[PDB]
This record gives sequence, structure tokens and C-alpha cells, in this order.
Amino acid sequence: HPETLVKVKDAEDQLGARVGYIELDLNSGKILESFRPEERFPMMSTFKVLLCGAVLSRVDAGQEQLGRRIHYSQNDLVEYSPVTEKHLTDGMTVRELCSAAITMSDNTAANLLLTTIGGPKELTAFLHNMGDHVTRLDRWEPELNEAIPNDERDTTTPAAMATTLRKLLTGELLTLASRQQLIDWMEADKVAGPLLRSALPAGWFIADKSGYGERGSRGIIAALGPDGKPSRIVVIYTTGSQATMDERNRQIAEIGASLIKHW
Ligand SMILES: *C(=O)N1C[C@H](NOS(=O)(=O)O)CC[C@H]1C(N)=O
Repeated sequence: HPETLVKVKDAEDQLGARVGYIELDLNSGKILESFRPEERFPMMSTFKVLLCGAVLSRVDAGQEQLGRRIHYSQNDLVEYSPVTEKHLTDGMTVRELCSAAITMSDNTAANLLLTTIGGPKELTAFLHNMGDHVTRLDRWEPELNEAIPNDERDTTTPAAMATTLRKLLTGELLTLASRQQLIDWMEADKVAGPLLRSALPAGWFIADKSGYGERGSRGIIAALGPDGKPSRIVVIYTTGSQATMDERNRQIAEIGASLIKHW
């Protein structure tokens, strides 16, 4: 709808920064709306979804098992480690760590998961082999959140992420059991309250992953639809604004309110 685009433009005016936007039909993969679709934005914590997609790919092939227990130490703990800092004694399974990475955005969990697959480059190789020659992860947490302007490291485009997400959630890449583990983790997101979730009517489905970085970076990827069943993918990124966090949260909410009302 023109008026959802108008809200994206107004959000650009009021934040004083670039905003990338993609609305994708889950069934056919056709783009319903777009704004700056081929411009790069920092992925920030939204990459954790693509990371757990790579891990589930290894689980399918038998190179990884969801129950394998990983033991680490305080050393591996990096800033924002809400769950991993509580399991220094018993360790955590791959399944629990991916749950921590997506539902709580645990940073140490992400670094541990990156180690099991062979580092950021090997995640990029994973995305490359499924048809994403645009998205790239280059650094570990928390360095990947610097969001230096014009730096292409740890970036995606609204169109590339939205298509890759669609393949991960509904494509032929993962098995049915693996596809549902990723969507279940995303549905259990507990850190994207004031974003798209704030504008959701009762009975709607949402499975999302949010993120923020430096230089006013904020973003969300989401699978949502009415009556508890997803039907579209929404990708929203922004960077460059000197806005406070609560301000950036407000615009993504108004973008959410618009596309829900003109669903
Ligand atoms: C993801 O971008 N991050 C991890 C954590 N918050 O995730 S959230 O903003 O989606 O809820 C801390 C902030 C950020 C980071 N600096 O890693």
C-alpha cells in the first residue's frame, strides 16, 4: 500500500537515517512492497536466525545433534549473555544455545554456535550455497555490531535477507522437523516486545528476531499473519540515526501498524 510506504518515508524524515523495508508473500515469494531493497544494512543480532539455520542444516546431515552438550568457561562470556552466564557449571546443549541465541539474543551462545560451524566465513559459505551471494558475516560478537558507515562487513540487504529467510522457513533446504524448530524459536522471541509485536492484533501469529547496533542501528525480521498462521515476511532495518532506542522502536511500530491495517 502507498500509505505503508508513506510511513517508511516519514520514518526516514523523523529519524534522519536510511530505512530498508521488504514485504514478502510467504506462499509465492513475490515482493508485495519494497523500499531501498538492494541497499546494505547491518544485520546485528538478526543474523542469529541465519546462524541457527546453518546449525540445523548440520543436524539434518548428521554432522550435529541437538542434544550435544557444550562446556565453556567465563572466558567465552561476552557482553549481553543472559542465559550462558548461568550455565558455566553444567554447560548447554546445542538446542538450548540456539534457543538462547534467538529467544533471548544471547551473545555468548551465538559465538559458541559460530565455533561449531567453523566461524563467520563458514556461515557466509552456508548462505552462499543456498543462493545468497549478498549477505555476509565477517566478525564475532560483539564486534559485528559496529555498523561503520559504508562498511560492507556483517551486512545484508532487505531483499536478500527476506528471500533467504523464506528459503530457511519454508524452502527445501531444511527438513520439516528442522523447519519447525527454527519457527518455534522465533515465535518464542522475548526481546522484541515494543516492535512489531506491539501493534499485533489478538490471534495473529508472529515469529521474529530483532536487533540493534551502534550509530542508531535497529532492525527486525518477522514471519507473521492473521489467525495464528504466518503468511508474509517483513524485513525492516535502519541505521545512521542519532535517535534514542525508544524513538527507533516507535517508527518500526508505526510501520507495523500500517502494514497490519492494510494487510
Ligand atoms: C542484537 O542486535 N543484539 C543482541 C542484544 N539485543 O538483541 S535485541 O536488540 O534484538 O533484543 C543486545 C543488543 C544487540 C547487540 N549489541 O549485540
